[PDB]
Amino acid sequence: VMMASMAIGVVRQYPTYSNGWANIRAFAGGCGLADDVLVEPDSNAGFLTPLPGAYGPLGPLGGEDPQGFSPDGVPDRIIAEAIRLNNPQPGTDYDWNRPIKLDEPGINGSTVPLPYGLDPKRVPVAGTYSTEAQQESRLSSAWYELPARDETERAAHPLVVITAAGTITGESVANGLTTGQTVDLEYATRGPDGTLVPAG
Repeated sequence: VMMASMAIGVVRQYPTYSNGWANIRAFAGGCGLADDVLVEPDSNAGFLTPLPGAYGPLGPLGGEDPQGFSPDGVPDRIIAEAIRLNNPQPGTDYDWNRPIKLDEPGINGSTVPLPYGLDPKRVPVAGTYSTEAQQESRLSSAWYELPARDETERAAHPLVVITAAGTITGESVANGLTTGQTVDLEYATRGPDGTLVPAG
């Protein structure tokens, strides 16, 4: 049971990091998790550019009909990848003790502290948190573009990331399919005469 429990992980996790693949790679001069863990040096690089215009109420992520999505709807001092408590804790971050609403609304009239070092003067956050008027909300962005087809960047960019908070559904490994609110993204293609069709 033990042998087949540790011999199935090496097969299910191949490639990527496994306890028996790192040791084999160690003969070739490879690290452990320091190789199979990608890090983002500048966390505000990318941020695909929308093509169209006529977007007044919110940024180009509010789309044409943002109903219920306000630039300043975010609860009290939420932080990155942690639960902010009232009393302190041993190894907290700097985000545990910061002003609730930073001044100088950046690009979207928002005064919300952004995580990961995303400068608010370039990142248009738009959430749904109302203390009094709980109306039903939905959002649709302005067809953010996507890079080229040469696949030389598609091999090195194996992700499209959206920084989000709230109670997202997602799907993890330690918990499985978690339920919540739909936040997914839909892609498109240029099938008809210069027109994107939403499918997928």
